[PDB]
Amino acid sequence: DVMDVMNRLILAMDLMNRDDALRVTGEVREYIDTVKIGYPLVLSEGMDIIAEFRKRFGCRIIADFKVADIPETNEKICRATFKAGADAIIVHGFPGADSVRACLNVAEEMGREVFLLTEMSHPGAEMFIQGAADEIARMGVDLGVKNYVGPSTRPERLSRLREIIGQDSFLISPGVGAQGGDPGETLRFADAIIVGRSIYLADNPAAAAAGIIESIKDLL
Amino acid sequence: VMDVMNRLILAMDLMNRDDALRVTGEVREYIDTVKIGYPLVLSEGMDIIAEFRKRFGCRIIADFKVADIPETNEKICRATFKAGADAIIVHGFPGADSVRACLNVAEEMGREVFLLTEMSHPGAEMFIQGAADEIARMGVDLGVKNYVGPSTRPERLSRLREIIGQDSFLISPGVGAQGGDPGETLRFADAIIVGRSIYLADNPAAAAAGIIESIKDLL
Ligand SMILES: O=c1cnn([C@@H]2O[C@H](COP(=O)(O)O)[C@@H](O)[C@H]2O)c(=O)[nH]1
Ligand SMILES: O=c1cnn([C@@H]2O[C@H](COP(=O)(O)O)[C@@H](O)[C@H]2O)c(=O)[nH]1
Ligand SMILES: [Cl-]
Ligand SMILES: [Cl-]
Ligand SMILES: [Cl-]
Ligand SMILES: [Cl-]
Ligand SMILES: [Mg+2]
Ligand SMILES: [Mg+2]
Repeated sequence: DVMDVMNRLILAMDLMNRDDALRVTGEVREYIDTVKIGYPLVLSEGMDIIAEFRKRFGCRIIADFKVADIPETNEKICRATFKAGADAIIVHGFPGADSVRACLNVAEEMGREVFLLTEMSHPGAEMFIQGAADEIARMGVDLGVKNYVGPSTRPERLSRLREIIGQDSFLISPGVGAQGGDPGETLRFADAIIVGRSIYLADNPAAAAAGIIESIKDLL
Repeated sequence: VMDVMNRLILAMDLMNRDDALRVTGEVREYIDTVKIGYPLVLSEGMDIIAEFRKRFGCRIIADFKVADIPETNEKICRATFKAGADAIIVHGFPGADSVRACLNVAEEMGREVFLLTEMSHPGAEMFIQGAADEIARMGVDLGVKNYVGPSTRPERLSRLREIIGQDSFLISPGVGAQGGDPGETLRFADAIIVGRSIYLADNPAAAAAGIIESIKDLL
């Protein structure tokens, strides 16, 4: 009852040039059927980039927009994003339950999915987010959230998040490669890993993706 | 310090280009600063920012609630300033490195970062509020000079002003629709942000005029 992510690998396509983003995504298409598109690409090339990716590749689209506004604005952001063809959207939990519920309501109405970001993968996440993360996760469970994002860079924290959300929830995890998270270790807890720079900055992105997949072969 | 006409910033969150341009045009004599967010940008494209500057000459604050890792924050700020935004709103909750990433790009491109410390909606009480004073102190430590705090809790807005000092610039949303009072908010904030009370009004011009009339002794 979850999205079927090919090879447990999601491409974080954060190149800001349309031609480059299209080239690299095309090059790794045989390995990946799920692409995470964020604001670096969307603010550079427009929401029609989601359309273009759909048309060009057979890929699901997760809009990594880290939605973090008041409920009224969150609703509008989700509506615009799903209208453009995103399958799912990533939403911050730290602004509270009403802000998350606004996103869930739009997703329910529009037949799409919310991913709740609990803890983040970068060093600064330790300052405020980490201390709230278990409660944000528990809040997500109470709100009926089924999809979550947690940090590969902190295996102990990722393990705890998996415990809180349960085995049935879907968990994806960034911070793999460039930020130091290990693909295999991360897949102990996450359903899929998110990988950006390790793939898209490689001299041969296809070889990079193939290499990650070979390293996790027995987990597929 | 940014000089906001009438201490009033229009939150232009209409999602149609024609309506957004028409309504902004109707209130142009009252404002010179417009806050543009994702509702309009995701619906009409980042080119709308240059169009606002071409039509109105207004300052543009990009309310993008920037809340990613430092590397991604850098890219978001670069794309946003390339589109002609004068300033960007950044969440403090993701920590100091994420804020510093934004400050670096703003310095490079001659723009400003506004640090959002406490939000105006009820859910802000769950996690943000208890971190807000510390987020503000982090802003001070980082050399942030521009801040955003909640009209809906004037005691919290006053505390934010206390932390950042009189020299810092403070703008405040939640006025009107969310219940904040224009005059009370301006006791502590340099400028108020107003969206729906203006842009959903039967007569936006009269709405803006009315707000300004209510604070005329503060201008
Ligand atoms: O806690 C998080 C949440 N999201 N991302 C996003 O995941 C991707 C990671 O890419 P990378 O492999 O190049 O580090 C980027 O798009 C980044 O904004 C994180 O890195 N950490
Ligand atoms: O703590 C915050 C931060 N930002 N905003 C933004 O300020 C505007 C408020 O508009 P309104 O007057 O229509 O409520 C909207 O764009 C909203 O996303 C808030 O309302 N509260
Ligand atoms: Cl709201
Ligand atoms: Cl930090
Ligand atoms: Cl980073
Ligand atoms: Cl709430
Ligand atoms: Mg310079
Ligand atoms: Mg008055």
